[PDB]
Amino acid sequence: GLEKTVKEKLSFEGVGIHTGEYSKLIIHPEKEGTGIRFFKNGVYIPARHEFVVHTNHSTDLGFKGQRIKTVEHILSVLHLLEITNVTIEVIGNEIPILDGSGWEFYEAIRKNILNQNREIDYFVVEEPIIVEDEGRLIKAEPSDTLEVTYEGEFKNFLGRQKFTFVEGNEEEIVLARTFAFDWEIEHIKKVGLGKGGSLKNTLVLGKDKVYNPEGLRYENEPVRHKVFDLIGDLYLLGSPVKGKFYSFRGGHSLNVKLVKELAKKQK
Amino acid sequence: GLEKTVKEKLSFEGVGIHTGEYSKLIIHPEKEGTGIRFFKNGVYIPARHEFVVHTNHSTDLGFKGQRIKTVEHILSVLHLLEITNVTIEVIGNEIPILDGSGWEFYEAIRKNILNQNREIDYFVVEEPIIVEDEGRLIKAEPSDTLEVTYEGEFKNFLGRQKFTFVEGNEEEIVLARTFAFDWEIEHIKKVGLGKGGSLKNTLVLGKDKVYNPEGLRYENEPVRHKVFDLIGDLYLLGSPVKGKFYSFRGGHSLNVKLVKELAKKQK
Ligand SMILES: CCCCCCCOc1cccc(C(=O)O)c1
Ligand SMILES: CCCCCCCOc1cccc(C(=O)O)c1
Ligand SMILES: [Cl-]
Ligand SMILES: [Zn+2]
Ligand SMILES: [Zn+2]
Ligand SMILES: [Zn+2]
Ligand SMILES: [Zn+2]
Ligand SMILES: [Zn+2]
Repeated sequence: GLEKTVKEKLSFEGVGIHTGEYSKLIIHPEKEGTGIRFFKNGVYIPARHEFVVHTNHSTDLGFKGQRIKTVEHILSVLHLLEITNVTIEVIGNEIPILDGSGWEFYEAIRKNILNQNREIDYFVVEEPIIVEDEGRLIKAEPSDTLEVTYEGEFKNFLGRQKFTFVEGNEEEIVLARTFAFDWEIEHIKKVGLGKGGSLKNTLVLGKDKVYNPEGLRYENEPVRHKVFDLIGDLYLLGSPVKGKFYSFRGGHSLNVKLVKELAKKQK
Repeated sequence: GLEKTVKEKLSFEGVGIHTGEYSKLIIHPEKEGTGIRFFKNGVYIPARHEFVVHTNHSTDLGFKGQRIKTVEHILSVLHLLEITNVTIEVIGNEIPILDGSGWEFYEAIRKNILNQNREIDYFVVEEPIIVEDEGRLIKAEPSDTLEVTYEGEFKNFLGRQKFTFVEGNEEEIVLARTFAFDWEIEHIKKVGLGKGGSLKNTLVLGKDKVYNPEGLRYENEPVRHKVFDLIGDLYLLGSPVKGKFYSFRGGHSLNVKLVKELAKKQK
């Protein structure tokens, strides 16, 4: 397809799920070939793997002393809509989490796409590749269309779940919310994170219960969310991706590791 | 002691722990013999047991179609400081929870006490009384000073703990925050409550862990808070109380039941 940008600037504000501080982003249009980049305190941070500075509990980008936490969701939405040229100005030190999914981002951006003149130069997976890490594993291989499957093995009532995204089913994942198990909340808060978390932006699961009064949007919302996360991290390759991926218990760390190795192979 | 009121209007505001709505209080000075009462939408609601309408998860009052939720903390502070004549005007449906303790209420009211021209007519427990409820038990008996002990038998790391308040040690209980076990969060939310709860106003305990990063102010903060709640519920007797109390696993429901039976015996 053609490269895209936004008809007019779009802005979102709220709290960062980790910083707990006010956060707001403004998406501005950019000419062809610009790519996706963030702007914070005078510094431009390209949405690329080389600028990753943290992958525990979120994917954070940094450059010249300026860091932006949790870019996975806004990037996932941009990847799914194939938005290729925009400048995301950031107020605060993290992207607003909103309700924990990509819904608000998706609905707003979707109705404001602007086709540009230049066919997209996709990052095409050319050969099979596999990165592993303590049971966790992610595999990628050639495909004319983006296809992402996430398989989880949970230690709670969820047990083993599996979900697969294919082009055209964007709406099956942009609603999946961020999630966390009660037994990991203590740790997250202890290490200086999750300061903005709440039942309003996070699905909290117990060994055999869902804390949120609204329950799950889908019986497999967690794995749908993981697919969403992976699509966001994959966009750090620099351009829309075309390949088939299968992630088994993967996380941001493994996702980024995969992205870096795919990049080395000069696809 | 002499009856007391505040020197001038005092105001407080914030989210209610249950309604999740923003509320505001205005404590108005009153003359001798007025008593403690709330005021909402033109209606006066005496801080007395006959007006209790709910005791699950909070003590709520109502009269003529006007309801005010969670009056136990402000009433406890007023009881401890012996404020006997004031009108608590509430713009909203619940008393602000603030940090979950009585600290802010205590600090402000304590610096604005106005002794009045009348000796307090204390509610004096005349004879021993006991109220029970499936394992839970509260005992009351004659005493020249207000003495309140609470014993908890918790199903988590807290185990069996005990705490005793005696006159003069007010500062040992006005800081103890509201608490709840993680296993009851799901329930509270599903029954339309705790809409304004968070780790900022609630101490969340697990089977053997404290979720809040700040931890506990006291190894027995929970029983201290239970003592604080009971002293608040006892003020529903209509006037400062003189008696020795022992509560084993009590809650608002059992507290109010004790108050009602004590009032019947006109003890
Ligand atoms: C891997 C992503 C982890 C995101 C952690 C979000 C923090 O969890 C919470 C849930 C509910 C309430 C609170 C609170 O502080 O009241 C915090
Ligand atoms: C004694 C009655 C207490 C009622 C409050 C229950 C505590 O609720 C929460 C705690 C932490 C986070 C949340 C949230 O919604 O993120 C809600
Ligand atoms: Cl209930
Ligand atoms: Zn701007
Ligand atoms: Zn961690
Ligand atoms: Zn995510
Ligand atoms: Zn209940
Ligand atoms: Zn309380």
